[PDB]
Amino acid sequence: SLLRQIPQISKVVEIFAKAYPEIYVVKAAREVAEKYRKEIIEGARADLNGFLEDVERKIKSLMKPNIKRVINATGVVINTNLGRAPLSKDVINFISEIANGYSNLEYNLEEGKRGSRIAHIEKYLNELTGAESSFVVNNNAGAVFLVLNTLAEGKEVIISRGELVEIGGSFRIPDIMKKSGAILREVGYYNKTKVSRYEGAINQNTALLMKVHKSMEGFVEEVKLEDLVKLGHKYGIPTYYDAGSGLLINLKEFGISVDEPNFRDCISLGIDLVSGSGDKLLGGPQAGIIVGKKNLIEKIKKNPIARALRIDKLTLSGLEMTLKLYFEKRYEDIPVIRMLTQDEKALRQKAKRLEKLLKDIPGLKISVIKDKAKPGGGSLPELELPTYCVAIRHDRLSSQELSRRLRLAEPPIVCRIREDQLLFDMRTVFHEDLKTIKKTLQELLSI
Amino acid sequence: MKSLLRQIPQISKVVEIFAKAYPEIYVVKAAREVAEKYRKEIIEGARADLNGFLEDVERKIKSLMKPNIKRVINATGVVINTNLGRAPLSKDVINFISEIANGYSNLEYNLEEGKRGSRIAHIEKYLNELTGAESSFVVNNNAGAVFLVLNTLAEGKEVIISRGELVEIGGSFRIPDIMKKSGAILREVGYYNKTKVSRYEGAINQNTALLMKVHKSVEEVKLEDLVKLGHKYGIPTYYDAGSGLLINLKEFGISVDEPNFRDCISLGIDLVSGSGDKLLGGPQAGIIVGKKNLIEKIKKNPIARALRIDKLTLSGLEMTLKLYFEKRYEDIPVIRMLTQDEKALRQKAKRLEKLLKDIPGLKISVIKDKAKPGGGSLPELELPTYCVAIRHDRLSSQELSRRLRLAEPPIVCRIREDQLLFDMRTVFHEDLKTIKKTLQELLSI
Repeated sequence: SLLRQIPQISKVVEIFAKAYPEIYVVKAAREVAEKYRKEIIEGARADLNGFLEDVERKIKSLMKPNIKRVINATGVVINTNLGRAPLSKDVINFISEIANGYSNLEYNLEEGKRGSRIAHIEKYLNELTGAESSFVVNNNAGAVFLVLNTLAEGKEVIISRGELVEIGGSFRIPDIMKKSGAILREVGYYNKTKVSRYEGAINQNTALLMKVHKSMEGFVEEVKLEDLVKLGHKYGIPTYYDAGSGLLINLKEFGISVDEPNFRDCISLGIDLVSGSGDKLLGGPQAGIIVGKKNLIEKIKKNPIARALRIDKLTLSGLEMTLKLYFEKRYEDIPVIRMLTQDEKALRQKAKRLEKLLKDIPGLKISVIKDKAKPGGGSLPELELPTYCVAIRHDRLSSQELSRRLRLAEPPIVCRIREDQLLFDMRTVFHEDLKTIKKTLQELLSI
Repeated sequence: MKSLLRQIPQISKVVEIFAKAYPEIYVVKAAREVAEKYRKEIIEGARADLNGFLEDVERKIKSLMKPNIKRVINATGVVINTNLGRAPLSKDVINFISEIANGYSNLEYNLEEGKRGSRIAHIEKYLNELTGAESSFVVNNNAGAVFLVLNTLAEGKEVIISRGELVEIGGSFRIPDIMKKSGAILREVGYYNKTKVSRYEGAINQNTALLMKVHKSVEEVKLEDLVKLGHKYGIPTYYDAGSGLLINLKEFGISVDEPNFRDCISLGIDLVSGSGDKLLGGPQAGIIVGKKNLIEKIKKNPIARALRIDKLTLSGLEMTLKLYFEKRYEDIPVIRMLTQDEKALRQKAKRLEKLLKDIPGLKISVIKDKAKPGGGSLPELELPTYCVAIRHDRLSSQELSRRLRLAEPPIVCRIREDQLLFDMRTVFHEDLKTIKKTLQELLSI
């Protein structure tokens, strides 16, 4: 007699007339009905009062989109979980304009006939990298696959074994390379690699000489790209470097001195092909960018799989604007550049601005700390930049529970934990959000 | 020739000629681009003259400073127009995408668990809901879908298929090229027009991984017979329907034969795939729905990562899928444009013809015409529309539309017996002012 007591859908329809829409009601009822069937199936529940209540909560949740914006307090500029680079509204205004109606995407308005959509971008990339040609695909994972599968299907690619390991590519890249159609001839060891070891692997099947970007142990011997180019010329073998960061120009120009491959220097070094991610250090939309020797790029363009990796209108549109800014050197308009160029002093400032807003909250130990951080994500761990974070602690509540409620808030707030203290990194935080932090913080703690 | 080549001015001189005129950088880019073109044309001896030069360099600048991708006014009446970008997006969608695009988000993060999550999670549940399939996945495009399904289920194994599905001019042999490149071993059956069920079974052996059918624009076999057989021997069936059509069409008062996901899954096909941005009026997408163990397999193939969808198309996919659920079809540009009533079309044609009567030398007529608005994708589709025909005494339409496409904004329209035809179907009323404006702009000068 207990399970039959679960009310008919039609009856819950009655309950919510103009209360909510019928269709969203029925979706909520069914979902709960299934759950509440199952609770009593395992005999876990003796109660049918919560039927009505939780239905409503579904309805309450079914009517807000699954994707939602979020407040990043992690200080990781490139946050893979939080969607990597965000976009200036300039870019987003361009994208929206094109997206809203028909366009010249695959049309050539001069000739009055069809055209490639990479025409729109190509010349920018060429300009900035100094590469003979360029092509853009869905993402850099696609790029790699496309480069190998195009140049070396059935033929060998020589690469060091150290570039088959990764926790940040989660072996997704190696696994693609292994699935690319090419025969990888691995050389050297994890830490051990000499140029000769490469040359020693050169043969009648050799198609390509490949280097990938590395991300720790005591020592690692590795080879200067110059030796690879040298080698590749010597034996008539194209050289490919997956940079992956997508870093367009040298960093030194923004006041950051690090060792990082940028397209322009890699091409000027003599690599035949370089490929990178559009949405990491380029701060653009998701893309795989490839630049280099024309004959190569040309071959790749003609691989049919390249139709399976063809970028959508939006990412293209967005990527043109992104590129137009880079040419006009408007780096302040490129979110990821803006945040990384943020000054040490201006960061202390923002942390203190918040700290003042939180003394009026009970049970709270607010502290402000200077920390060296890695805002590149697990992608670019070589990148160390100082930041001021806002550390907090609550007596009654653990950070593990505190943050659990922060992320469960509207809006949600995401921040790193250190030793049962909630750190807010100011690097990733728009001044806008600060009020909404205090607001949402005290609201939770208020009940 | 080298005296004539030496006449080429150095870049620093061209920088002098445009001072505050234009930004230094855009002058130099335009000077380099042009200097190369001029060197080469002297080298092939095509040019004896340097006079057209500076004016040309300026034209570059004026063009280098504007985006290459620009909005275009579509009067072709082709709703799915592969040159004009296919399905446009409603502003409801665009605003969502734009909101997310602007800052950080819960894309790959599960806010509940406080750990990383698959971005498909967001969209999966609407997809299953609408189609009725056990699970669903989404990749870059339908091309990418096809490849992935094959490379996943049939790498090194045999896919059965009719030879008839190796010969397309509208897929430009691009599709069978992908399938060939997929890593699967296709086993073709029957002939171009010749296909019997037994011929499909006789091709089943210990290496058969999959039976597959693709959507045909002749004597073939119904799918019913294919699932029946697939089931018999334990062989998944996969149907690339490709239009990306979400539900039966009959609900919009259009009665055609066209595969939709929901009906194809109800028919028991094990997997069905389709283009997000064709009849679904969504963003570019490869949509895969069907049996769980299959989509599970597929999700786990490492190539799927290279085929992964970006943020914007994902977030635009959610908004679109939301509207579909709420049957807010009027907010899906493709559906809206295709459901547009005969009467409501004539009205728009008149509103424009009113606006153009004040312009001289213009023969303005309004006509009803039946058209093929599905694009070369869906040719079986004939629908009535009202167009605005025009003519100008001194100007041929070949020249007139040439001048239209070259306008800002550009305007693209189909020609009929030296009449420029503006099909209302693909025109947004916001354009009407800019049509009039740019029309007289050409003719007055």
